[PDB]
Amino acid sequence: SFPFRVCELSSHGDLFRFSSDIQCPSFGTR
Amino acid sequence: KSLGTLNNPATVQIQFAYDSLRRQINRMLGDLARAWCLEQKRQNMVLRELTKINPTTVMSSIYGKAVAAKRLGDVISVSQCVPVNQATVTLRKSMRMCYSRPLVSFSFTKTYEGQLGTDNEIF
Amino acid sequence: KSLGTLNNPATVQIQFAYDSLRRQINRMLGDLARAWCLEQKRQNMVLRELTKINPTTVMSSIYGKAVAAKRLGDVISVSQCVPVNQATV
Amino acid sequence: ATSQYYFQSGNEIHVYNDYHHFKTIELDGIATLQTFISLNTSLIENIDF
Repeated sequence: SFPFRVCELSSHGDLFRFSSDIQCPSFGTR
Repeated sequence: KSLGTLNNPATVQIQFAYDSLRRQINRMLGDLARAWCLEQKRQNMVLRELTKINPTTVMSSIYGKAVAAKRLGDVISVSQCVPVNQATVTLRKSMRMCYSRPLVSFSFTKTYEGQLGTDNEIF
Repeated sequence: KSLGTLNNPATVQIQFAYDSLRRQINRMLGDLARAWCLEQKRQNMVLRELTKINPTTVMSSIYGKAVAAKRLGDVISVSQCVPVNQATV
Repeated sequence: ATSQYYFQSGNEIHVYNDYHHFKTIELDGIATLQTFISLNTSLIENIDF
């Protein structure tokens, strides 16, 4: 499940940004 | 010529029962979907707010796997988590971080000494 | 001998209507239960995270009754709450 | 020392390094994290008896 890890890394890597406005899905028809 | 009427006056009423019950269930599903949409919108804010305190735990739960992160600005950068093998653990029985987390050492991978973290993660 | 057929061609179609509607509702309930499971898993993390700031308020809401707590380590210890009477303020 | 900050303002992202800016990227230039645990219920079908 949760293995021991000694990464402790804060260098350059993949970036991700939080969304600001979630679009609501729709399914109406007919 | 003539049209072949069948003496089954029950087919039309069975269709109404199915059609009537279908219309109401589909309306309930639409009402429930709208409520879930608003709740998920609020939960997004509560997740962003908590990320400013302990980014590692919040990011790990979102991904579902152990990762590492560091918020050096408004955009959070995710690093990769390198694991280690259970080969050497040290548990000193004295604390003298203000001696809060225990001074521990490990080996294999690399070897070093440090303070035990949280969720079976070592510095 | 013979089998006693009844001239009721509607019983079979009524059974299909009930059976068809039963199959779809039970599938919707399963889909909804899975979504609620994931939400509750996330809410567990948000509760543990907030306990590190104000343990007393978080613990009281979870229990539903006024209690006292103090986080002296990774395991939270719950003490008992002794009340007082409105006699002097 | 090294200081990667890259704030965001309006419909624009300004990237700063070592207390200095050198690039500008649109919002779509960076992937967006999503947390939308959602139902997948399906409306019940239509049947002609």
